[PDB]
Amino acid sequence: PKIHYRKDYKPSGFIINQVTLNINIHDQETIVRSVLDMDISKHNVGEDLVFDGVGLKINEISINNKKLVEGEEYTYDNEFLTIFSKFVPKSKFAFSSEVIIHPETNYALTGLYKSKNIIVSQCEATGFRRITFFIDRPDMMAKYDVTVTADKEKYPVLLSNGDKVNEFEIPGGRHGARFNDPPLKPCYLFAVVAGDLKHLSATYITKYTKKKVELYVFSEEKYVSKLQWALECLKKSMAFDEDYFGLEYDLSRLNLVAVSDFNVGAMENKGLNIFNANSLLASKKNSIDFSYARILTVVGHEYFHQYTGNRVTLRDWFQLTLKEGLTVHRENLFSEEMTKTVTTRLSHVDLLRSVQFLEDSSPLSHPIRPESYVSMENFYTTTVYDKGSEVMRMYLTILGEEYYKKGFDIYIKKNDGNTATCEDFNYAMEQAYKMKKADNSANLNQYLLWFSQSGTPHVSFKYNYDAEKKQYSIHVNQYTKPDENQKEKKPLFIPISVGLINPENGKEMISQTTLELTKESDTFVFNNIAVKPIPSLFRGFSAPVYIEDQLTDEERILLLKYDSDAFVRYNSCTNIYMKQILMNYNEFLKAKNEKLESFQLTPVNAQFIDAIKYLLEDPHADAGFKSYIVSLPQDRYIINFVSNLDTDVLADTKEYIYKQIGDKLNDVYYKMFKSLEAKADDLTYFNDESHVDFDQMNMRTLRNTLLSLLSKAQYPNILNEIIEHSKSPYPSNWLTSLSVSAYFDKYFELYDKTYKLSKDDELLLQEWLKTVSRSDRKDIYEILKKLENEVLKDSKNPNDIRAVYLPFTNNLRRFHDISGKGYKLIAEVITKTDKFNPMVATQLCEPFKLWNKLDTKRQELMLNEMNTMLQEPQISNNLKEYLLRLTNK
Ligand SMILES: Cn1cc(-c2ccc([C@H](NC(=O)OC(C)(C)C)C(=O)NO)cc2)cn1
Ligand SMILES: [Mg+2]
Ligand SMILES: [Mg+2]
Ligand SMILES: [Mg+2]
Ligand SMILES: [Zn+2]
Repeated sequence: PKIHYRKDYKPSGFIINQVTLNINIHDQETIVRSVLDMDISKHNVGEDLVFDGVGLKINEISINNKKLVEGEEYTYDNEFLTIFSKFVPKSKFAFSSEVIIHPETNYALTGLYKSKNIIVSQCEATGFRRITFFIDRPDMMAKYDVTVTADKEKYPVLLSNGDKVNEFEIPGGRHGARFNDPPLKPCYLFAVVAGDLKHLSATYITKYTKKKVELYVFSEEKYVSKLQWALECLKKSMAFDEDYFGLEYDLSRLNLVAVSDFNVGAMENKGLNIFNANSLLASKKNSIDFSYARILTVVGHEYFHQYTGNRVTLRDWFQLTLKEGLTVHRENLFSEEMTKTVTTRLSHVDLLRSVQFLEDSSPLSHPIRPESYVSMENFYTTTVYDKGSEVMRMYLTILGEEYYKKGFDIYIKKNDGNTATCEDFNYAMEQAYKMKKADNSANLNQYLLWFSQSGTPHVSFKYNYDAEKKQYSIHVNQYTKPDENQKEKKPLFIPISVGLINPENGKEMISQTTLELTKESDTFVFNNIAVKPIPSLFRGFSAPVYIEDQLTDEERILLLKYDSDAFVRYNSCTNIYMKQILMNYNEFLKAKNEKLESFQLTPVNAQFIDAIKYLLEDPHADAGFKSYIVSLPQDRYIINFVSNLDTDVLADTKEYIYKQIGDKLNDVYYKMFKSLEAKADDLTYFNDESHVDFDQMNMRTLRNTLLSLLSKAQYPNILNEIIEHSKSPYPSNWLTSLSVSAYFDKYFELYDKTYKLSKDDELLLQEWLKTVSRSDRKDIYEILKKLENEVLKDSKNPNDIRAVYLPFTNNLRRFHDISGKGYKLIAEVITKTDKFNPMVATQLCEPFKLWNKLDTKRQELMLNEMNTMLQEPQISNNLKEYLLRLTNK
């Protein structure tokens, strides 16, 4: 297993100037002819000419039209094509080849493959070598001239990068199209699509140069009515890059294409973005509400890549976060501006501190710029993407909007033609930092540690107030736990956005202030502080850290009620919950360990319950925020704070706390569930696909959250509400009616009803599958086997497999059944899946990521299944590398 190291970067001894492709698609084979116009680079030392080429069937290879012969002048081992140095020309030469590939049996969805009746490619990161021979790495920039031919009736629509410059008929009912794309690009941005595609279409006129851009969004004919929101999102994305960043689109046309089989959300191929159908297609009649933010995010994300990834490119894959962290950051800014809801930022923080913090304290922990890799497919992590985005976001926090924009423009204008590194970005930001602080002596060299140092920093606080001198102090400490990447962790540059709240009237006591913590500890003093404040810390979640606020629950309640920052309010609530959870967990644990016949539990703080009631009953308060405060912290957030977590005890803890709050607030919950109905389920714009109301969707989120709480509590006659809910036109509602009915005898009735409503829309059915999968059912194992037999069967669609199994793995009580049968079941699915799609198999390993955090029995049960998986003779490199790292081998 070959390991690549970041320090080892060296430019190729070769240059590829021009790629000329002929891709001839037939029913049981695809013929790929390729001419590579090549040169010798200044780094050449007479080495062999080695191409990447995986799974290719060689018909012929040539140099300067001279056929090469195997054994004599080259060798091929299904991974690398080696041409011996003695036969490699010393100046400009032409390499050509003709290979056969088979998209129709390519179930790994990398390279060229068939998704239903669409031929489609995926080349990032190392998929282009599955189509034809290449020096498959992102610093090999080339021009592309691409011809695609296929049966006209099956594949009337032909797409590749660049301009279509010819369309022609071919004897035998075939046709071809030629695409020339003169600007240089890396091969991972190559793409091709062939199929019977239907489209929606628009023309966008850019803001400053008034260029006309044709916008096309494509799908299979059956779902062409689900394309409208996507097109609106694209328009919105283009406008935002123009308005915030002053950046216009540079090409004549942009195509978005949906396919049913895709490993991830989407891909930014130049002028030809290709999407998982679940991240491009929606209609109000057969999509749940989440689809609308999801499409907005993914369309936005792939668009913003056009600058941050496509015009400014990567030197090498270790720079991945430079395009991914930065593009997520740009999409985050976009989505916050489009949704105008505070829950947008809250949801990203919620995801970071659950999923990414878990990864960062796991054996898989890595910095956002790793030092090494084996399988590129394992590089695309929540650390690289989401912590990466928080690192990119901190620059904006430190600089402010004006200087951030100056810095970002410096970066783009300087690197627009070229490859870049994380250092280049920091450099540009630093120029802004110098200008802001007004001395060319200022620097951000310490900031680079955010790229190289792994692990989550912990930031803790102590406070002092002198009533007489009106002087307030915030003493701050930072610490990162040592791990395998650094034995000695260094202090980071941590920006701490803060406010000081007067507890007497709830007013701000100081202007907007960002503390720059650059040492292991510092003391920040404020004068003329009239009364003892309550500190509002890390507003907006201004750094990706564990916040230890050392506030009392009384102070936290006051913040939750009166602070101006959504995140600090939400975090104060989170912290109140965590204190309660840790306390009750230990009480339950001791009773279990000591086998107590009787014992006490600490009740939920009554003033906290009162504050929840106050906020819920405030007609001016935000509905999305409300749904957060009545929900306990995610299980994967909690587990960061507990050693040897017994999942049963945590489940009992959660139950107790939920029942405590419900015994006080259920009438309030019910009252609101009823009063929110009119606005939440307003059908006025149900048949307008361009009308999306994020506040209204948050109102539904709150209703469905309250209905869940009321159903679990068996609130009097709530089943009537559930039945009526099942008749709602909104899938978010009638699928919720299914899951909350889990606690009633009408479950399988609503199961059948909702299945009937879902079965004829591919994506909707997948949402139905998720809903069944996450149903709080005691017979959930039996239910899953029914899904397997009647619906999922032997589907190789990653959407189908992920829908059936992943939501179930978040069933705390059942997935973690002490028999280990949950672990056994998923490991079976991973091994099964690994046979045809290693990337998705590794995705299905997600629940195992916390294995060494659980109680000793469950650790052992998970380790046994991982070792069993590792012993499979046919295990992919992808899965083996992942499980080896995860199990500390
Ligand atoms: C075979 N292979 C595919 C990949 C890969 C992984 C992630 C994406 C990411 N896809 C994705 O939908 O990301 C969102 C949800 C928008 C943040 C990506 O960066 N798209 O631009 C794109 C491609 C690596 N190897
Ligand atoms: Mg405009
Ligand atoms: Mg070591
Ligand atoms: Mg299907
Ligand atoms: Zn991306």
